Amino acid sequence: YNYLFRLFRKSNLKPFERDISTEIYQAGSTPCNGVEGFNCYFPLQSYGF
Amino acid sequence: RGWIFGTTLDSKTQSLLIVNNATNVVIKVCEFQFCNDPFLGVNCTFEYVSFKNLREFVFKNIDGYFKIYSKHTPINLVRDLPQGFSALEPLVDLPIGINITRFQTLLALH
Ligand SMILES: *[C@@H]1O[C@H](CO)[C@@H](O)[C@H](O)[C@H]1NC(C)=O
Ligand SMILES: *[C@@H]1O[C@H](CO)[C@@H](O)[C@H](O)[C@H]1NC(C)=O
Repeated sequence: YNYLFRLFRKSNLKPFERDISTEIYQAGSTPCNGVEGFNCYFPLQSYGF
Repeated sequence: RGWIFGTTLDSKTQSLLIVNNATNVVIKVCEFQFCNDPFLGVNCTFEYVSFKNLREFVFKNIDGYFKIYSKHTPINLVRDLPQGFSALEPLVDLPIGINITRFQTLLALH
């Protein structure tokens, strides 16, 4: 689990753009206020190789 | 003496700092605790080191490269920008990778 990828973002990267921000993604009708919750998720995932 | 570029300018996400100190130019991309309101006296991922004076600069940010052009000239009518033509020539082409949307300049103060 020492390797990760980003599953969620506001928009696609431009070519050679890079992003290490950890803002919670709002997936739907309820805003997140800086924490995970109902319709609210941390943007990174791990492969578990 | 220099400029700051980024989105937030708060080190929760990345920003580009450029500073001149008369002996050198110093350039950084970082997320350390910088100034609350930037000035000078009279968590990193890139780093580099090198009114009669009209100094002119151009900045642009394309496909992860940040590009700088400049020119220096005297101006005998010092009061405002001169009416004649002159061309700026390239300085540097930096692989900094930031989504820049906002910027600020840096001043020496008492
Ligand atoms: C260190 O960098 C990370 C982003 O890579 C940022 O979350 C954190 O706020 C930075 N530290 C400080 C003191 O801002
Ligand atoms: C300018 O910055 C460089 C890098 O930190 C340093 O070596 C140099 O001594 C500085 N010049 C002055 C006048 O402080």
